Amino acid sequence: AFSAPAAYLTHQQKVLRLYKRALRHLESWCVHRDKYRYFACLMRARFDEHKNEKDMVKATQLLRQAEEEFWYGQHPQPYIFPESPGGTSYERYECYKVPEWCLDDWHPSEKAMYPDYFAKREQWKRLRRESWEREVKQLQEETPPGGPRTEALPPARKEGDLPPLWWHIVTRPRERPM
Amino acid sequence: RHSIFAVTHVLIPVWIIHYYLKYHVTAKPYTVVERKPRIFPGDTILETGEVIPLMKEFPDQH
Amino acid sequence: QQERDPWYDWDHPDLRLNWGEPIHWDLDMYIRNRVDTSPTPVSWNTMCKHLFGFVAFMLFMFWVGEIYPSYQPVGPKQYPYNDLYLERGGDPTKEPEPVVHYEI
Amino acid sequence: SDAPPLTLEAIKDRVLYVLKLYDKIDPEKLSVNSHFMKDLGLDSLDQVEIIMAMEDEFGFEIPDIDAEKLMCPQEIVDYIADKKDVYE
Amino acid sequence: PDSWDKDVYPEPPRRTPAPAPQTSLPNPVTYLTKIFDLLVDRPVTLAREFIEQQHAKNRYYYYHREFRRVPDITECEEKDILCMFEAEMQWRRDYKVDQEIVNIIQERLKACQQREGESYRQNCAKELEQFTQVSKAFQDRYSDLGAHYSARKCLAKQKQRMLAERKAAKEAAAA
Amino acid sequence: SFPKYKPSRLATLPATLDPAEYDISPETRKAQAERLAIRSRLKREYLLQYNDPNRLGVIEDPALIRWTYARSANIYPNFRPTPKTSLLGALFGIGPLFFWYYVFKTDRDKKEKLIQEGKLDQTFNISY
Amino acid sequence: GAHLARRYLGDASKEPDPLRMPTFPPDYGFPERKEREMVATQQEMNDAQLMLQQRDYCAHYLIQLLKCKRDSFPNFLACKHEQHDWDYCEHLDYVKRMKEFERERRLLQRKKRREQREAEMARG
Amino acid sequence: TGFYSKDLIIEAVNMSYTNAWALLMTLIATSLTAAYSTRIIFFAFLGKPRFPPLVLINENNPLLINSIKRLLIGSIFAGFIISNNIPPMTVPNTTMPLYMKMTALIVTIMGFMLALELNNTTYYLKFKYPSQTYKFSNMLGYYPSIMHRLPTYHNLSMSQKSASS
Amino acid sequence: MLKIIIPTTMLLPMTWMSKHNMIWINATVHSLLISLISLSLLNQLGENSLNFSLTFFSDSLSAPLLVLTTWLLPLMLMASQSHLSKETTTRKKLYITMLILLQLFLIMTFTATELILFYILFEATLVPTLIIITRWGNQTERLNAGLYFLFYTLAGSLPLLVALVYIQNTTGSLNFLIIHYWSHPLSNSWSNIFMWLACIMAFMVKMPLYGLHLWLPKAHVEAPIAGSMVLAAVLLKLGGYGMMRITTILNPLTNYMAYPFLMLSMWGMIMTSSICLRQTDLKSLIAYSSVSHMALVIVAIMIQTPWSFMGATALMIAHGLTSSMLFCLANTNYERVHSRTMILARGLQTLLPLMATWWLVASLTNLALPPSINLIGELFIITASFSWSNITIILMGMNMMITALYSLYMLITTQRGKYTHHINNIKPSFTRENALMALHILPLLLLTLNPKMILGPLY
Amino acid sequence: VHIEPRYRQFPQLTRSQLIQAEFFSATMWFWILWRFWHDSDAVLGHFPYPDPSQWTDEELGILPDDE
Ligand SMILES: CCCCCCCCCCCCCCCCCC(=O)OC[C@H](COP(=O)([O-])OCC(O)COP(=O)([O-])OC[C@@H](COC(=O)CCCCCCCCCCCCCCCCC)OC(=O)CCCCCCCCCCCCCCCCC)OC(=O)CCCCCCCCCCCCCCCCC
Ligand SMILES: CCCCCCCCCCCCCCCCCC(=O)OC[C@H](COP(=O)([O-])OCC(O)COP(=O)([O-])OC[C@@H](COC(=O)CCCCCCCCCCCCCCCCC)OC(=O)CCCCCCCCCCCCCCCCC)OC(=O)CCCCCCCCCCCCCCCCC
Ligand SMILES: CCCCCCCCCCCCCCCCC[C@@H](O)O[C@H](CO[C@H](O)CCCCCCCCCCCCCCC)COP(=O)(O)OCC[N+](C)(C)C
Ligand SMILES: CCCCCCCC/C=C/CCCCCCCC(=O)OC[C@H](COP(=O)(O)OCCN)OC(=O)CCCCCCC/C=C/CCCCCCCC
Ligand SMILES: CCCCCCCC/C=C\CCCCCCCC(=O)O[C@H](COC(=O)CCCCCCC/C=C/CCCCCCCC)COP(=O)(O)OCCN
Ligand SMILES: CCCCCCCCCCCC(=O)SCCNC(=O)CCNC(=O)[C@H](O)C(C)(C)COP(=O)(O)O
Repeated sequence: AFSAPAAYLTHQQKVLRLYKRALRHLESWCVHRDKYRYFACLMRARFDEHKNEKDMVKATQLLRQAEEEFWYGQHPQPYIFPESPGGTSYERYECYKVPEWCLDDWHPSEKAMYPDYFAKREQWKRLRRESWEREVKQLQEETPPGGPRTEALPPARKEGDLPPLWWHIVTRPRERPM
Repeated sequence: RHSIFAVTHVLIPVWIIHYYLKYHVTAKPYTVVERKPRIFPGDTILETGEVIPLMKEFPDQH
Repeated sequence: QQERDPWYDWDHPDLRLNWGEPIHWDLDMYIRNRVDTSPTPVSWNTMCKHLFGFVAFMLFMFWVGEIYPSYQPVGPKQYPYNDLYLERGGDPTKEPEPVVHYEI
Repeated sequence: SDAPPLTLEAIKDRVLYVLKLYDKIDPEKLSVNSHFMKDLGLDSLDQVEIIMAMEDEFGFEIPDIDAEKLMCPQEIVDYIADKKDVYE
Repeated sequence: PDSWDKDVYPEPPRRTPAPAPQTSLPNPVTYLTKIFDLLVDRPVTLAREFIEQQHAKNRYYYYHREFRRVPDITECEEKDILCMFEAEMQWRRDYKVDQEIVNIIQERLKACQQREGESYRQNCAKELEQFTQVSKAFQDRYSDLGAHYSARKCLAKQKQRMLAERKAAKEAAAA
Repeated sequence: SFPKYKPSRLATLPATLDPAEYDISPETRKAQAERLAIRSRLKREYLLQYNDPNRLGVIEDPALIRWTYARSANIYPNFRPTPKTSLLGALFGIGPLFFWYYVFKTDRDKKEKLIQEGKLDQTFNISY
Repeated sequence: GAHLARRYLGDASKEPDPLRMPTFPPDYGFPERKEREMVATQQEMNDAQLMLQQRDYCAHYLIQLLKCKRDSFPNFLACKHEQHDWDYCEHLDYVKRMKEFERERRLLQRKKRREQREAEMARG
Repeated sequence: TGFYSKDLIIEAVNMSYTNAWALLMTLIATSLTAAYSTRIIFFAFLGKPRFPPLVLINENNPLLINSIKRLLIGSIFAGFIISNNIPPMTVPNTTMPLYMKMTALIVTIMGFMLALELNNTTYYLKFKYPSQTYKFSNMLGYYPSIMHRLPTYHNLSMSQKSASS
Repeated sequence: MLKIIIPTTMLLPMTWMSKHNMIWINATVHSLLISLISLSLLNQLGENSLNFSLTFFSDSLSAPLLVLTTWLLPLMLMASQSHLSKETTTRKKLYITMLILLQLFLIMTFTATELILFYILFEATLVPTLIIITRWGNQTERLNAGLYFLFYTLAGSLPLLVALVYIQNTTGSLNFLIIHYWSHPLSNSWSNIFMWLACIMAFMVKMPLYGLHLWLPKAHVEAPIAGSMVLAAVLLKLGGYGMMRITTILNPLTNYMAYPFLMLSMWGMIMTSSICLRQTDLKSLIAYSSVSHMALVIVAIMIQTPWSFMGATALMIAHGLTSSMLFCLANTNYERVHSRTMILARGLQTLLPLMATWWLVASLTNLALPPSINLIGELFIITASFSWSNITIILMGMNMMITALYSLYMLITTQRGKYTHHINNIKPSFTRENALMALHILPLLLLTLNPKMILGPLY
Repeated sequence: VHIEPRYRQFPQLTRSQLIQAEFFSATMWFWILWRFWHDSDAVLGHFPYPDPSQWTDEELGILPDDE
C-alpha cells in the first residue's frame, strides 16, 4: 500500500507469501490456539524440509505442487480482519472522508468559528506553494531521460526541501475522520 | 414542565382525531363499521331487554 | 475489477483503476458492484452439478410425497346440518340431500 | 465510548512485549533498533511469523509488500503509528 | 345519525349484550373507558357545542339541482346536432347516476361483510344477489363500449342484444 | 494427487495455478519491466498534475474519452453487413416481435371465440 | 404410522382410502344405528360467530367456554373446566372418527376375504 | 415463548393430510435449529479466549441492559400471556400417539447431542480436508455463486451487445 | 382562452423592453403569474368540455397539459440563466423569445377545436426547438441531432396533412365536436388501412415509438438544459394528445391495426429499459427511460379503454415532471465538471447532501413509488393491459424490475461510493439549483392528494 | 461505572450485572418448573390414545363373515 511495487515477484517472495497464506488458512481451519500452534509447527517443519534446495527447477515444481495443494485444501470461508479488503468493516468509514480542499469553499461565517485552525491552514498552504517549484525541479533532475522506471519517489536532499509529491500523502483525511 | 410531552404528543392528537371521527367521519354512512358483538345463550340485550334462552340441557357426562 | 489487487495504490481506489490506462470495453459490467469473475474454491461446472442435482432431487421427492401423502388413521370430519349446507352459501330453497351421521 | 486513543509509547511497549514472548530472541539482547536478520540471526520465515504475530496483536493485517521491509521493531512501530494516524 | 337516509343505507337493529361479570377482579377496560370519557369526550363535546353555537348564528342553504327530462338519442334524426348533443348530455348524466347506484350497492355489500363477522357467507346473501343483479344490468348497459363511448354506441349494443334475444325467442317458439 | 480445478468464464484461473508465471524466460522479465515502466510513467504524469497547487478543475483522462467514444460514436463507422451481423440483427430484431404477436393473438383469439360461445364467467367485470 | 406402510407397501386394496370413505352403508353391519344429535342450534352458532370449521358436534362446549372467557375477562386462568370439557368432547369426536376408520378397514378386509373365499369354493 | 407456537405447529403438521417430504424436511430443519444454536453457544461463549489481547469487554451500560432485560421478560412470559388471553381460533389436537407427541422434543435432543459431539471433536489434534457436503453447505449451495453471476452477466451482455449496439 | 394567450404574447415586448440586468427577473415573475392564471382551467364540467369560442376549447385532458407547460416555462428560465451569463443582451433576449414562442405555440396547440389548426401549431412548435438546439447546443453533434429531429417528425407529419385534408373533403368538417358526434365506422379496406396509418404515424414518431426513436437520444442529449426540459416534459406529449383526439374516428379498425404497435411498444420498452443498464452518458439514460415510459403510454392509448386513457394521462404528467427534474439534476453536475460521463464524478453525496436528497426523490419518482402519480398511471395502464390480455403482466413486471434496476444504478453510481480525488472544483449548491429542484418536486407530491385533476376526461 | 482495559487479564466485573444475570436465569428456570408442575399435560399429553386392536366387532358392527 505504501511501497512502490516491483516489476515481478522473486521465487523467495512467492515462497513467503504461500507460507503466510497457508498459515492463515490453517489457522482458519484450526480454530483453537493449541491445535493451530501444533499444526503450524508441523507446517513449518514440512516447509523447512526443502529449505536448502539448490536446483531451481525442482524448487519451482515444489512451489507449484504446494500451490495446487493449498488451492484444493483452502478454507472456503477464511478468517478476514474487519478492515481488510474482505472484512465486514472494509470501507465502512469512506463516507466520512471529506477532502481538505472543501474547506476553501466554506462561508466566511463558518470560518469565523475555528480561527486558529484556518490560520495554520494558511501557513500550510504557503508552505506547499513555496515548495512546489523546488519539488518539480528535483523530480526533473533525478529522473532518467526515458521517463521513470519505477513508482519510487526520491526524498528531500537540500536544507529546506520537502520530498516531492507530498501534499496528498501528508494531508490524508483520516482513518476515522468522524 | 413535568408533563409537557404527554399533553402535546398524546392528549392533543387524540383530541383532534376523536373530534374528527365523531363528528365528520361518522357523519357519513358505512365509514366506521364494527362487527356485531357475539351473542351467547343466557345473554341479555341492552336495547330490547331480551333474554336469550339457555342451550338444551347437556347430557352432563361428568 | 474484483480480481485486481486491493492493496495497490490505485488512482481510483473504489474503481481499482489507474489514470491513463486502457479501460476494458465492458468496465461498467465489471465495476465489482456487478458481475464478478473471481476464482472460486470449487470449480465451475462442479457447483452447477451440485446445485442442479439438489433442486431436481427436492422437486422429484416433493412430487413423490404428493403421490404418497401422510395422514392419520381417522375418518372424515362430520358436520351436523347437512354438512352446514345453509352456512356454506345457503340457497335455502332447494332442499339439500340429507347428510346423516350415526354414532359409533 | 470506544477504546482510548493509541500512543507511540504503548505501540513500542506492545511490540517489545510480543518480541520478548518469542523464544528465538533473547530478552536481554533484544532492542528497539535490533535488526532481525543481522543482530538476532533470524531468517525470512521467522520474520513472516513475527509479522503475523504483530497482526494478531493489533488486530489488523499488514500487506505482504510492506511487511517484507519491517526488519526492526522501530520500523514496525513506525508503520503501525502511521497507519492508525498516531502522532504522539 | 339522521343525516343520511336509513333506507338507502340500512343496518340491523344492533343487538348488544349486557355485562355479566363473573369475578371480583376489577375490569381495566371499564376504568380506561371512564378515563377516556372524562379526558377526551367531554372537551371534544364542549368544543363541538361552541362550534355549533357559532354555526347556528349563520344559517344559509344550498340546493340540489334538478334536470328536466329531454328526448333521448332514439328520437333524434340522423343529422340533428342539437338534439344529438342534448341527448348525449342526458345519457352521460344517466351513466354517472348508474355508476353511483352501483357504488351504493357495493358499499352495502362491504358493510354487510364487515358487520356479519364469521357468518358473512350466510348473512350477506341478499346483498350479494342485489349486487349480482345490479352488476349484470350495468354490464349489459355499458360494458365493452370502450373509450370514446357515446349514446349511439350504447343504442347499437342494445339493438344487437335485442336482435339476438328476439331471434332466440322466435326459434324457441318453433320448439 | 489432489482433484484439479478447471477455470471458466465466470470463475477464472488463479494466478498461483497459472503455469505461465512459473515458466519464466528473460523476454518475459523484459516484458514485465516494460509494462512497469509504462505504468510508472503514467503514474508520474498523473501525480504531477494531482499535486499541483495551481491546478484547479478536473484532470482530463484520455483513456476515459477513448472508452466513451469507442462505446458510442465509433461503432457505426466500423460496422459491416456480414452474414453473422445480418443474421443476429434479424433474429434479435424481429424474432421476439413475431413471437409475442403469435402469443397474444392466439390468447385473444381463444378468449374472443370463448366469449362468442357465451362461456367466460364475466360476472362482476364492470371495470376495464 | 403403520397404516401408511400397510397401504403404500402392502396390498393397497386391503386398506381404506381416506378420500373416499366410508364406501359401505352406515347400517350394513349394524342392526340399528342411532343418529348423532346436536345440542346447539343453527341460530345459536350463527349468533356466537364461532367459525365454519368450529361448528362441529362439539360446538356447545365451545360456546360455554367462550361465554365464560367473556364474563371472567380479567382472570384469564379461571376458565379451566370449560376448556377441559371442550377438549374432552373433541377427543371423543376424534375417537369416533378413529372407530369409523377401523370399522371401514375391517369391513373391507372381511368383504374381500369372504368374496374371494366364495369364489374359491365355487371354482371347485 | 417458542413452545406455545413452534410445538403446536409441529403437532399440527404431524396431524394433517400433508406432503410426506414436507413433513420430513420440517423435522430435519427442527434438528438443524438446535444444531446451529449449539454451534453459536459453543463457539461464542465456551472455551478459551481467541480475541486480541487488549480487552475492551464492557457491558455495563443502562441502555443495553434495560433493553435486553425488557426483551428477556418478553421472551419468558409473552407466550403464556398471549396464548391464554386470546379466544380459541384453532381446533386443538387432543388425541395423538405418545411417540408422535414427543417428536419435536426427540428431534431437538438429537440435534443438541449430535451437534455437541461434532463440536467437541474439534479439540482433537487431528486435521482432515473438508468433505464435499461441507463445501455445499458453507457456500450456501452455490446458489449465490451461480445465480448472481450467470443471469446477470448474460442480461448485461445482451443489454449492451444486442439492444444498445 | 384569450386571457392566457394575450399575456403570453405580451411577454415578448416586455422582455424586449427590459434592461440588460432585469430580463430574467421580469420573465420569471410574469411567467409565474401566467401559470397562476392558467391554473384556473382545471375546473371542468364533467359531461362536456369548456367551449370558449369557435376556435378554442378546454378539456379535462388539455387543462393539465396547459398547466404543465405554463409551469415549465419559469423552470426553464431558472435553469437557463446560469450557462447563458456570458451571452450578449440581444442573444439572451432572443433565447427568451424562443422560449416564449414555444410556450405560445404549445398553449394554442392543446386548445384548438379543429384539426388543421392543431396540425399547423403542432408543426410550428418545430422551429423554436430546432433553433434552440442548433444555436445554443454545446457540442458539434447538435447539427446532426437537429436534422434527425426535424426530418423524423416531418416524414410522419406530412401524410397526416394529406389524410386530414382528404377527411375534411369526404366528411365536410374537421371540428373535433362534429368529428366526434358524426363518427362512423372505418371499413376493412386497404384505403382505410392507409388512412389509419397516415393518421397514426406522426403521433407515433412524436412519442416516440420504438424503432422510430433514434432522433430522441440525439436531440435530448445535444440540446441545452431548457431544450431538454421542454422536449421531455411537453413535446413528447403532443403525440399522445393527438392519438387521443384522432382515434375517435378510427374505430373499429384499431382493433387489429394496433397489433404491430403494441408488440413494438412492449418489446421496445423492455429493450430501452435494458439499454439504460449499460449507458456511459448520464443524459442518454434519462432519454431512454423517457422512451420506455412513452412506450407504456402508447400501449395505453392503443388498447382504447377508459382506465387506459386515465393511466396514460397521469403517466404523461408524471413523466414530464420527473424527466424535467432528472435533466436538471444531470445539468447541475455537468456544469460542475463539464462532462456527461456518469463515472467521472462519484460519491457526490459526501460533497452535496441536499442535491443527493433531490437525486433520491427523483429516482424514487422515476421508479414509480406509491402513492405517487407515476405508479397511479402505470398501475392503471397495467390493469387495462391485463384486461386486454393476461399475458401482458410478464412484460409489465419485467419492465418494472429493470426500471428500478437502472434508476437505483444511476443513483448509486452518481451519489455513492467515494469521491473522485482529482476533481476539486465542486462548489456548494446554489440557491437557484435547490429552488429549481424543489419547484419540480413539490407539485408532483401535491398532485397525489388530488389525483383526479390529472386523470383526464374518462374520470 | 468506569471500567478500563486490562491487556491479557480477565475483564473487571461489577456486582450488578452478575446478580441481574443470575436472577434472570433463575427466573427462567423457576418459571419452567412452575409451569411443568401446573401444566404437565401440555407436554406429556392428557387424553389416552385408544388402541384400535382392542375394539370388539359387536361394538364396531361387523357381521361374522357368514351372512
Ligand atoms: C424494431 C425492432 C428492430 C427491427 C430492425 C432490426 C432488425 C431488422 C433489420 C436488420 C436485420 C435485417 C438485415 C437484412 C439482411 C441484410 C443483408 C445485407 O445487408 O447484405 C449486404 C452485405 C454486403 O454485400 P457484399 O459486400 O456485396 O457481399 C459480400 C458478402 O459479405 C460475402 O458474404 P458470403 O459470400 O460469405 O455469404 C453470402 C451468401 C452466404 O451467406 C451465408 O453464408 C449465411 C447464410 C445467409 C443466407 C441464409 C441464412 C443462413 C442462416 C439462417 C437461415 C434461415 C433460418 C430460418 C429463418 C427463419 C426461422 C423461422 O449469401 C447467401 O447464400 C444467402 C442465400 C439466401 C438463402 C436463404 C434466404 C433466406 C431469406 C430470409 C429467411 C428468413 C426470413 C425471416 C424469418 C422470420 C420468422 C419469424 O452482404 C452480406 O455480407 C450479408 C450476406 C448474407 C445475408 C443474409 C441475410 C439473413 C438475415 C435475414 C434476411 C431477411 C431480413 C430482411 C428482409 C428483407 C429481405 C429481402
Ligand atoms: C427413530 C427416529 C429418530 C432419528 C434420529 C436420528 C436419525 C439418523 C441421523 C443421522 C443423519 C445425519 C447425521 C449427521 C450427518 C453428519 C455427521 C458426520 O458424519 O460428519 C462427518 C461429515 C461432516 O463433514 P466434515 O468433513 O467432518 O466437516 C469439516 C469440518 O469438520 C468443519 O467443521 P466446522 O468448524 O466448520 O463446523 C462443523 C459443523 C459442520 O458440519 C458439517 O459439515 C455437516 C453439514 C451437513 C451434514 C448435516 C446433516 C443434515 C442432513 C440434511 C439433508 C436433508 C436431505 C437433503 C438432500 C440433498 C441431496 C443432494 O458441524 C456442526 O456444527 C453441526 C452439523 C450438523 C449437526 C446436526 C445434524 C443432525 C440433523 C440431521 C439428522 C436429523 C435427526 C432427526 C431425524 C429427523 C427425521 C427422522 O459428514 C459427511 O461427510 C456426510 C454427511 C451426510 C449428509 C447426507 C445428506 C442426506 C441426503 C444425501 C443425498 C440422498 C440422495 C442420494 C444422492 C442423489 C442420487 C440422485
Ligand atoms: C421500425 C418501426 C416502423 C413503424 C412500424 C409500422 C407498422 C406498419 C404495419 C401495418 C400493420 C398491418 C397492415 C395491414 C393489415 C394486414 C396486412 C396483411 O398482411 O394481412 C392480410 C392481407 O393479405 C395479404 O397479406 C396482402 C398483403 C401482402 C403485401 C404486403 C407486403 C408485406 C411485406 C412486409 C414489408 C414491410 C412493411 C413496413 C416497411 C418499413 C389479411 O388478409 P385479407 O383478409 O385477405 O386482407 C384484408 C384487407 N382487405 C379487407 C382489404 C381485403
Ligand atoms: C418473473 C420475472 C423475473 C424472473 C427473474 C429473471 C432474471 C432476472 C435477471 C436480472 C438481471 C439484473 C442484472 C443487473 C444487476 C447488476 C449486477 C448485480 O446485481 O450484481 C450481482 C449482485 C452482486 O452479487 P453478490 O454475490 O451479492 O456480491 C457480494 C460480494 N461481491 O447480486 C445480485 O443482485 C444478483 C441477483 C440476480 C438474481 C437473478 C436470479 C433470480 C432467479 C429467481 C427464480 C426463482 C423464482 C422464485 C420462485 C418462488 C416460488 C413461487
Ligand atoms: C419518419 C418515419 C414515419 C413514416 C410514416 C409514413 C407512413 C404514413 C402512412 C401512409 C402515407 C400515405 C397515406 C395516404 C393518405 C391517406 C388518404 C386516403 O385514405 O386515400 C386513400 C389512398 O390510399 C393510397 O393511395 C395509399 C397508397 C400509398 C402511397 C404511398 C406509399 C408509400 C409507402 C406506404 C407504406 C408505408 C406507410 C407506413 C410506414 C410507416 C413508417 C415505416 C384512398 O383514397 P381513394 O383513392 O379515394 O380510394 C377510395 C375510392 N376508390
Ligand atoms: C490450511 C491449508 C493450507 C495448506 C496448503 C499447502 C502448504 C504448502 C506445503 C509445502 C510447501 C513447500 O514445501 S515449498 C518449497 C520450499 N523450498 C524452497 O523455497 C527452496 C529455496 N529456498 C529459498 O529460496 C529461501 O531459502 C526461502 C525458503 C524462500 C526462505 O527465505 P529467507 O530464509 O531468506 O526468509
